[PDB]
Order: sequence, then C-alpha cells, then structure tokens
Amino acid sequence: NGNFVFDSPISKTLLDQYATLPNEFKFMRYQAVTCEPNQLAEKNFTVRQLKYLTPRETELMLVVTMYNEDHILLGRTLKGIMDNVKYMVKKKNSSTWGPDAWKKIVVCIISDGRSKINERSLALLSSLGCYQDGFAKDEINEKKVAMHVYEHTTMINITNISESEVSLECNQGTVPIQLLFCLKEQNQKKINSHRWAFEGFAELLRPNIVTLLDAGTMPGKDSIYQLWREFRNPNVGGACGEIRTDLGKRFVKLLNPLVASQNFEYKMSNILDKTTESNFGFITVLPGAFSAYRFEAVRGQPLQKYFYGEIMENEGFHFFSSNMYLAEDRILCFEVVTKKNCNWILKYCRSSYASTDVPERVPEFILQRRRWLNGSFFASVYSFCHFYRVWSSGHNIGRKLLLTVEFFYLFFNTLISWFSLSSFFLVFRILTVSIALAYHSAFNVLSVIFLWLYGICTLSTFILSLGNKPKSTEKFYVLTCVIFAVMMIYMIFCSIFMSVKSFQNILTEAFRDIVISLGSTYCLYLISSIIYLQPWHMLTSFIQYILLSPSYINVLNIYAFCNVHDLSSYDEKKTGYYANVRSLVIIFWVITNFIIVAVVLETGGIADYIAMKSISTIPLMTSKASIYFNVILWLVALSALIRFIGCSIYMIVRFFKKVT
Amino acid sequence: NGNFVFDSPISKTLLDQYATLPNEFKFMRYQAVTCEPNQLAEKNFTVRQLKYLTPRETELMLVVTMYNEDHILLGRTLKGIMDNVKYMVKKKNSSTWGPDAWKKIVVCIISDGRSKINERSLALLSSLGCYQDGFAKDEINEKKVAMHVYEHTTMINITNISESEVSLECNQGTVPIQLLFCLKEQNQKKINSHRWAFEGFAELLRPNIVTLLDAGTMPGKDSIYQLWREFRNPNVGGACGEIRTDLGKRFVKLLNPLVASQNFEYKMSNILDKTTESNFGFITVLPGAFSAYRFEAVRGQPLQKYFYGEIMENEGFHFFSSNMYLAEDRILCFEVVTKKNCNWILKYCRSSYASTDVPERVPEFILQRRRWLNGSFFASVYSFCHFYRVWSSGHNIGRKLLLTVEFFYLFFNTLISWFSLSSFFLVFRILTVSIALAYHSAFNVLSVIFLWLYGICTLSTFILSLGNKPKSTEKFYVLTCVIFAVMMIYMIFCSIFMSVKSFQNILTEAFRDIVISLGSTYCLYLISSIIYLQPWHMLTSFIQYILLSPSYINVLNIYAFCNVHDLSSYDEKKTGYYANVRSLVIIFWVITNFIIVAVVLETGGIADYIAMKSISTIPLMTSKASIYFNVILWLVALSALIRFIGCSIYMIVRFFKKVT
Ligand SMILES: NC(=O)OC[C@H](O)[C@@H](O)[C@H](N)C(=O)N[C@H](C(=O)O)[C@H]1O[C@@H](n2cc(CO)c(=O)[nH]c2=O)[C@H](O)[C@@H]1O
Ligand SMILES: NC(=O)OC[C@H](O)[C@@H](O)[C@H](N)C(=O)N[C@H](C(=O)O)[C@H]1O[C@@H](n2cc(CO)c(=O)[nH]c2=O)[C@H](O)[C@@H]1O
Repeated sequence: NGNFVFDSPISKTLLDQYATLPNEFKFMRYQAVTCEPNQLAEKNFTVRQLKYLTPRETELMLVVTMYNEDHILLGRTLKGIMDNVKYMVKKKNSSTWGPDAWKKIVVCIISDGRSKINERSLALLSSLGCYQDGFAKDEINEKKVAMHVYEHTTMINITNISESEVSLECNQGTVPIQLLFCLKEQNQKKINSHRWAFEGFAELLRPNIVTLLDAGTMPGKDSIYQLWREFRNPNVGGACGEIRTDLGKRFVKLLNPLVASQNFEYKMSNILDKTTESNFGFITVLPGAFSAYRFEAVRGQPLQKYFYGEIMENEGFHFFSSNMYLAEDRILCFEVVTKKNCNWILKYCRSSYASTDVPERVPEFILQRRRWLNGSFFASVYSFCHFYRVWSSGHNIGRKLLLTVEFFYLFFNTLISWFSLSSFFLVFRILTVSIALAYHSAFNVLSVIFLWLYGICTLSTFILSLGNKPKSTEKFYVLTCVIFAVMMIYMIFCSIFMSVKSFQNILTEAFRDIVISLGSTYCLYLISSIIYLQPWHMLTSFIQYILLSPSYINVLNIYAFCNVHDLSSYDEKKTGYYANVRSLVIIFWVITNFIIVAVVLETGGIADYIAMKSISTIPLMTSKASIYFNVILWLVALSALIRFIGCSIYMIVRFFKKVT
Repeated sequence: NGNFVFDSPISKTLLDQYATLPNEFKFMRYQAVTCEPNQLAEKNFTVRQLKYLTPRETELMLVVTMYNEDHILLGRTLKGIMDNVKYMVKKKNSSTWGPDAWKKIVVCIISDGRSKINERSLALLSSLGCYQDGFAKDEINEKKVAMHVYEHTTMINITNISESEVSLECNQGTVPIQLLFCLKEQNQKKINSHRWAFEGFAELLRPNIVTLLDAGTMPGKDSIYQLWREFRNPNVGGACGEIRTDLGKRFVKLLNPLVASQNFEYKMSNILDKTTESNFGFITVLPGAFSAYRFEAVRGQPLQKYFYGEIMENEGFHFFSSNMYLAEDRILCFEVVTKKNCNWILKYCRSSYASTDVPERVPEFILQRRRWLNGSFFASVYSFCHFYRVWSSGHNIGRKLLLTVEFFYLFFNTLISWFSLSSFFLVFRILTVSIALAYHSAFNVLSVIFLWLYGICTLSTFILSLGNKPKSTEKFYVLTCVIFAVMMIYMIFCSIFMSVKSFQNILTEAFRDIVISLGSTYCLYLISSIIYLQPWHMLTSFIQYILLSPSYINVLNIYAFCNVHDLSSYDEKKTGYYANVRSLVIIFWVITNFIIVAVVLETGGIADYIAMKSISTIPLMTSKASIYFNVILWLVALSALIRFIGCSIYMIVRFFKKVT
C-alpha cells in the first residue's frame, strides 16, 4: 500500500521452544512508520489483530516506556505482566478472562531512540523473539522513518529474577502473550510516546481500557485484574493502585536513611491523602508509573489539552496557555472530571499495589522532586483558578457540591504549604529564644550558634540552587541535610525539656498545649496506620524521615522554586519570557514569607519604630509569638483530624461494599 | 615560495587621484596567511617594507582593532592618524621625524572575521584603495587560510567628519601613508588579534615602538608625537595618554546623566590615580584604547604570560594558573616592571589626550563595567600575592622601596573597596536612625520605609544578576538606579539638616566632625582639579554622578561578583571548576560584609545574647555606631589627602622638567 513491511520467520530455536503451529507464532512482522501518530489509520498502517479472518477484540492494552533501563528492570516488569496474565486466564467464573484471556490483551513496549536504548535489554527482547537486527531502515523513499514496529506473539514466560540473570522458560503451563515492540527512530519526549499510544495505536486497536505502566514497576500478582474489576461501575474513567518502594532483598535497602524516609512518605501519601480525595471523587494525580484510563472517557478534550495546550491564544505569551505544560500529567485527571456533559469520576482501590525503585543519592532525589513540586503547584493553582468549570459538567448537585468543598480544601493545602518556610524558621527561633530566656544555663550560646548555622545554610542553598547544579556539588547537600537533622534534634530536645519542666512545675502553659497537640497528631498517625492494616511502615525508620524532614522543608522547596522552567527568533523571545517569569515567583515567595516573619517576631525596624513612637509620648519578646505558635499547631491538628476522618470513611465504605 | 600571492593595480580613479609614480603607489599586494602568527618569518611570508632595494626602517607601527564598527568611528580614527602624521612630517628640527618620517611609520588595521565586519566601512577602505573583492580564497591547497593581508600606500587624506559622511580629499598638501590591512578570515578574541600584531608582524617589521589604538579613539592633534617624545628616556617601556568622555557636538550627549557621571569619573581617574601611581613608577592599567610599548622591553616573558599563561602547571586546575586570564591586559604592565635584570618603568604624560565614545544605556554600561571590575580585582590580588618578584629585578634600592610602598597602598585600595557594600548600608542605617531618634517628627516612618526599599532593591539585584541577563530586563535596572538616587538625596538632606541644627545648638558633635571631613574631601577635589588646569569637569554634572554613585556601590559590584567567569570531557570538568569557583567568592563576600554589620549594629542575635547574659547577673543604639562612623570618614579623608599630595608632586616635577 505504498508502505514498507517485512516478515521474517521467528527464531528456529524459539520456534522449537514454541513447539515444546499457526502462522502468527512462527513469524515476526516489521513495519516502518514515517508519519506523526495521528495518521496510522488513514495512511493504511495496520496490525495483525485486525488482519485475522475475524478481527480480535482488545479488552486491555498495556503500555510500558523505556529510556535507558537495563534488562533487570524490564525483565521484572514483564515477569509481573506474564504472571498477571497467567492468573487472568486461570480464572474460571470470568467470561472476560476465560480459556484465552490474552486474545483480548496486547502489551505495547514504547522505546525511545536506538542510540540511548540499552542493548543490554535488547538482548532479552531478542530472546523473547520480538527483535532482530539487519533490517532497520532510517529513511524510506526520501521520507525519514519515524518508528520501527516489531510484532510477534511468544510462548516463553519469565519465572525468576536473580540480581544478575533473568530466568525464562517454555513449558506446558506458559500462556501466550501478544507483543507490540515500538522503537522511536530518535529519543523523544515521554508525552510524545504517550501520544504514539493514545492518539495513535489505540485508535486502530479500539481498546476498552488502557493502563499506563513504567519500566521497573511491579504489578501485584493480581493488581491488574483488581484494577480491571474496579471498572465495573459505569462511572469510573480512571483509577490508580497504591505504589510502594521496592526496598531491597531482605529489606537491605532499608539501611539507607533516604530510602527509609521515602518509604514512610510513600506509605502516608497512600494512607491519608488518596483515600480522602477518592472519598469525594477527584484525585489530584494518578501516578504515571501505574494508572488506568477508560479509553472512551478520555478521548477528545483531555488529549487535546494534554498534547497541545490551550489553542485559544494570541501571538503573545499568556500565563496559563504557556505554563500548563509543567503540570503535564495532572491536568489529565482534572480534564476527565469536568468534561462537558459527562459524569466521570476517579477511584482509588487500595488492594492493587505496585513496588518501584526510588532515587538513592541526593542529586538524583532532588532532580526528581523538582518536577513533582513544580507540577503539583502549577496544577493546584490551575485547578483552583478555573474551578467553575465543574458546574458546567453533567454531575448531579451533590457531586458538584462535594467537588467544590474538595477544591477549597486542596487550595488550603497548597496555600499552607506555600508559607511553610517562614513557619519553619519562625517556630525554631521562638522555641530556642523562649527556652534560653527561661533557663539561662547554656541554651544562650546554643541559640546564637543555631541562628547563624540556619542563616548560612539557607543562603548557601539559595546561591547554589540559583547558579550551580546538583551534580557538580554533592558533598555540600549532604552536609546541609546533616545540619538540618541536628537542628531538628535540638528542636525536639527543647520541646521535651520544656514539657517535662512545666509538668514538674504544675505538679509555659501554651507549650503544654503544644505537646498535647503533637501527641495528638502522632497518635492520629498511628491510628490511621492501624486501620489500614499495614502498621510496620511506622517502624520503617519513620524517625529517620523526621530527621530528614527539615531538609525537605528548606532544601527541596528552594531548589524547586529556583529551577522552575529549566531554561537554556521566537525561541529567544520564549526563553526571555521564561527567564522573566522564573525570577518573579522567587521574589514574591521571599517577600511574602518575610512579611509574616516581620509581623510576628517584630524585626525589620518595626520594634524600633514602635519603641520610638512610644518615646514620642525595645522588648525581647511579645505575646505575638505565643499566639502564632499556638495557631500553627492548631492548624496541624486540624489537618491531621480531617485527613483521619476521610481515611476512616474510605475504609468503612470499602468494607461495607465488601460486606455487600 | 609555495605560497599564494596576488598583485592587482590600484584603482585607476585612485591612480588619477595619486597623479593629482613609483610602483608601490600604483598596486595592491595580497597575501594569504595559513599559519598561526609565529611562523610569518620562517614560512617565507614577507612585506613590501623589506622588499625594497634598501629595506625601510620602521620607527613606529600602529595597530587598530575592528569588530563591527561603522565607517564613522573608523573614519574618525584614521582622520586623527593622518593629521598626526601630517604634523609629524611637518616638523623641521628633529633628527628622526624629517620629510620622509612617514615612511618610518606603518599603520596596521586588524579586522576580526569577514562575517561580522561592517561592509559599511569596507566601502571607505576600498575608497582608500586598500581593499578589493573578487580574489578572496578561504582555503589554499587543502590548507585553510588564516588571514588576508592587503597592502597599499595611499595619498588621500581625511579632512572633515560630519555626522553622516566622511570627507576625503587628494591634494598637494596630503602626506603618504603606509597601510597594512589584515582582515581575519574568521572572528576571534581581540587578544588573538594582538597576537597577530606582536608575536607576528612585528617580528618582521622590527619596530622601535608599538602603539595600541582602538577603533573610535581620537588621538590628539599631536598626542602620538608627544607619546613618542616620552620615550627619549631609555628607561621607559610603556606609556599611556588621557581618555576623555566624548561630550558630543555642543556637549549634546552631556544631557544624559550616565554620560555626565562617566565624564566626571574619567576625569578623576586621570587626575589623582594615574599621576599618583606614575610618581612611584608603576601604573595599574594602561588603557587598551590608547597605549604605547617599547618593543624590545616587552618581548619574552611578558608576551609569554599574556598569550599562554603560567605554563608550569599540573593536569589539575590551580587558582592563578587558570584564573589569570580575567586580568588579561593588566598583567602586561606588571610583567614589564618586574622583568628579570631589566629596570623598565611606566610613565603617564598628561598632555597627550584621546577622546572616546562610551556606553550610553544601562545594559551596555553594566556589561562593560563587569569586565573592568573583575580584571581589576584579579590583577590586584595577583600583584599583591606575588610582590616579592620586584626584589628579583634589576632596579636600584630606592625604586624597589618605592614599588613596595606603592604595592601596599594599592592593596589597601582593593581591600577598602572590597568592604564598600557593608559600609554603604551601615552608614545609611546609622544616619537615618540617629536623626529619627533625634527629632521624632516624620523621619520615623521615613526610616522604616527606606530600610525596606534598600532591602528589596539589594535582594532583587542579587536574584536578577544571578539568574537573568541585563538585556532582557532593562526597566528594572533604571528603576533601581532611580531609587538609589532618591536614597542618596535623603542621606544628603539628613546630613545637612543635622549639621545646621547642631551649629545652631552650639551657637551630635561627631557629625559636626563628619561635615568638616566631607567639606575637606570636596575642597581637596576642587583644589586637585584647579591644579591640573581643567576645572570645568567639576561643572560637568559631577552632582549627577553623586546621585548615580549609590548605584555603582550597590549594582555594578553585585553584578561583577555574580558573573565572574561567564560560563556556558575536559571542557565539562573546566566548566564545573569555573562554576564552583564562581559561587564561592560570592558567599565569602556576603559573609565578610555581614560580619562587620553584625559587629557594629549588633544584629544577628548579638544584642539578645548580651542582654540576656546581663539578665543572668536590648538598647536602641550604642557608641559603636559613633566610633565606626567617625572612622569611615577618617579613612576617606586620608585617601583624598594622600592622592592630592601625589597629584601635586606629579605636576611639580612635570613643571620643573618643563622649566629645565
Ligand atoms: N510516583 C511515581 O511516579 O513513581 C516513581 C517513578 O516510577 C520513577 O521512580 C521512575 N523511575 C521514572 O522516572 N519513570 C519515568 C516516568 O514515567 O516518569 C519513565 O519515563 C521514561 N522516560 C523518561 C524521560 C524523562 O522524563 C525521557 O526522556 N524518556 C523516557 O523514556 C523512562 O522509561 C522512565 O523510566
Ligand atoms: N578605557 C577604555 O578602554 O576606553 C573605552 C574603550 O575604548 C571602549 O569604550 C571601546 N568602545 C571598546 O570596547 N574597545 C574594544 C577593546 O579594545 O576593548 C575593541 O576591541 C575590539 N573587539 C572586541 C571584542 C570583545 O572583547 C571582540 O570580540 N572583538 C573585537 O574586535 C573591538 O574593535 C572593540 O572596539
């Protein structure tokens, strides 16, 4: 049909394994694609699934993305998938998953560039019988090729994963898998790969559900099946399973403090936040590593906004229309909820889990968090600045009201997180000075030293994040984290010391109240973990996270706000606009935080002004500090309480549904 | 000789003008150079000057550098040169400059790249008969050409410069000029352009004196001749004239405040600093726009250090060995003074002047000053960190001692300038608070507002200089300068107000002393200007400079320290080292200044610590502020006094030499 195709018989050894035979098992198809993803249909590109005498009906289509992963991570992910399909076909009382479930299940593996792909994994892929060199063409009839499509259905299954080798076997218990290997001619953006999946192949495949995976992610032994079960309600359009750190063999990785704190964080985010948000019906972010979308729900407006942005735009740049790309993923969720005349919702099913690797060194950790913080902030402001769209959807009145209250709660979250830095120093200074004034022994020298340490660390972090890169200077970041850990240790010691002394004296008072409130939040965390029935997470070095806490409050935030856009003709004007908007958020951040600090501690000449106005007719401490300190933990207790109540509701309805 | 040469007869019209005739007048030589500058000799490249039957003896060789200048600036510079040579030949009583003195002089014009050269000026050059297209070759016998050499001796002289057109004429009063047009095949560093002059052509030309000019610089009607006269002393090896800001026709540019302040600065630097430094015998910097070097003195070690750097170096990077390039020009001066077994000195002759254009908009002004500030700081630290070399030279003991004391004085200059920012804010705060405490009327609100304004401006400048570029954001810099001008206005008003009130009361006291000292420095400036016999410069909007002063103290310095290296395999390691060293000077700067501010104003918890130590047994102001404020103007008066004394000595010896 004017296009280049090539069929090469499957490896004779692989054919012998298959024997251990209809045409699709014995051969590999190769197609060369030279168009952008949205011409696969009418430019006469096809797949085997439609070439049979009776076209195959796709019930699930699976996508995984590779950039440079070695064969271990990919092997693990496909081990999970093949196990899950084996359980799928093993089901008896399921028409969707009977003797030939894989007939309705095809797995697509989206590479990114031959140059950066790890041939170390191409070895395994060739072992599976879906990849052979020799017939790769970079340009066809003066048309540059866009992607290579390799297409085979194997019989070999992965069965064990050792730290070094990948165990594959072919027996009578194996289950056929339909493969779709796509190799982008050159390395491209992950969103482009998603477009190749959604805007492209999915259109021909006509799938009922599309699940986004990620190389190195472990589906549970039945997590995919459970996720599919969640879609029996005709209202859900997206869903996501709990994601936990893969830790290490015999939990060895749990030695690393960073891994320990990250583990506790992953657990919390999946115990309070997601259950609370899924109670209302809107989830802030579906993890890109593991998510599922009903295809018909997402087509149209969502993919438009995701791949193109707000088309309605003049020649000049606008804030949203040229900044929404930093919330690339989150916007999808928003767009499905408030679609016109459609009542789609999102759901969080806790019993489908996935274990993933995490960054292990400070540079990679920071370079990862940066994207997440920027995306979260931009998506939150975009959602709150356009919430009225929810009233233009097809929801009933109750859903609409619940979505409204949820939006207000989320904006309260983003605002309280915006002024976190000011509270951090404001609290530390108040407690340190309070105790030093109280007892006089040796906190006096300590107070001065700690203040200087915090100032130098805060400044140096600003300078380094604005000018330098994390890769060049790794030692200083580790030292900064250590210093913040020491400061947090001293803060806790002061708190407990004052609490004990005040208890003896009653045998100040607001600090007895603060220890009440801190005990309250810790006990509520414990109860929340107890309800979920995974209470060893609190024992997973949660204290290690507490020590690293200050770092996240005074290091991740500064870097995230100091590297907003990652800058490097129309291009120069765009770069100038990006640089201008980057250096304008930071100044606002510092000024707004310092306004609170000045109002409370009475620095910046305010004390001098007050004292000398009274002369017209300075103190060491005022009641303002006491009031502020009471208020901050008032708020912390409130947040913990509302989140605990939400978690209980989610678990209660989940259990009640199980009872029914 | 295995090389490509090409002779084309001079324009017939130009030939007719010449008639209005020996061979060198009637033809243009063209040579193609394909080696690096230090093979012009032994790779058999020659020039006409040596091709005559009796080789011509070069008494002066002149170099001018072009990057993109239009025909006006170049035309002005060559107008100056031809006038000066006309006066040179017009001289009667001289053993050297006779009727054929022009033959002993050759002018070399070093371009930089065909791509960026202004063909708008190539028009004028072709008019002069030293440039014709058609026979340009970019590569000769698989060897890339390095430079095009065009060679002619004209008879036309420039006679008037209108804002639009260049008046050229050919009459009986014109004087022949020997030209050497060297258009670099590709644009490159100006130092590389100089490398072609000194390490290259000069070796064949064997000149007695080489004068560095710059496109757009006006030699005086006799400045070149005077500069040559300065070399009759067999000890001088370099000398420089005096640069005057171009006020423009009827001082039209003067209206611009920036031009006015720059004019006053150019005058001062040439009235106190250079005369004082030339009294001892070492000049900090010979202006690249206008300078003169005795060739034999500079050959050897100086060009080695200038073009290559400290060869003695390991694989790793060292501070000096890889940072000296930022003081590219200044080092030359140092190297001539402390040459081994040579007693060369530098001299400053005031009566040779040169008028040049200056940057007129804030972005270009800042992008210019940056290089000067970085070069000055690095050269000063390099000189003071290696001063013992002076004792290894061939000077007598008296010269050696004078050079020692001068080096100490220069390091005192660089140190006092290093802690200028801290003094700026420290003084402003002390005066504003002092007055506000004094009188209570409305300085109270003003004091608080001014403090906040300074803080925001200082912060915003830090952020913008670290992250952004001056080109993108021009408006904010102008606003910053305006704000600093307003702050300086208020500072002056407070000073005079307190002085007047204290005078009435005596009809605090340290501030009566400060007004004494400020009157002292202003009157010493006036007397210094009076002695030099150019006292209209004080009337050239010197007050406009005073208003812009704060800006230079709190804007030029921050940008200079925040863009030290201009960063953008061995290259990546080098870039990492540059980025590391860049972000380490800044932190030192801030910490050292804030240490002074904390010690004096007693901020940073020091007051809290003192008060609560006394509790173990805070004020609004202490005597420390009074002591510091007295000391700072003590120092300012000292500097003004020593500089005035030096200026007088220079003028006295100059006059005495004239008397003798
Ligand atoms: N909560 C949660 O997300 O889990 C953690 C999450 O799994 C991470 O830990 C996980 N290691 C991870 O980074 N996955 C990436 C992602 O999808 O974001 C995958 O995208 C692919 N990719 C990415 C880029 C740069 O964006 C590219 O240029 N090309 C490209 O191909 C690549 O295959 C990468 O693996
Ligand atoms: N006190 C004092 O110096 O006077 C002020 C001084 O004259 C300035 O105002 C004067 N406008 C000026 O900038 N002259 C430059 C200089 O010599 O530094 C000349 O160097 C040339 N050049 C420069 C670069 C970049 O460095 C290049 O890449 N290529 C290149 O050819 C260029 O011809 C430029 O004109």
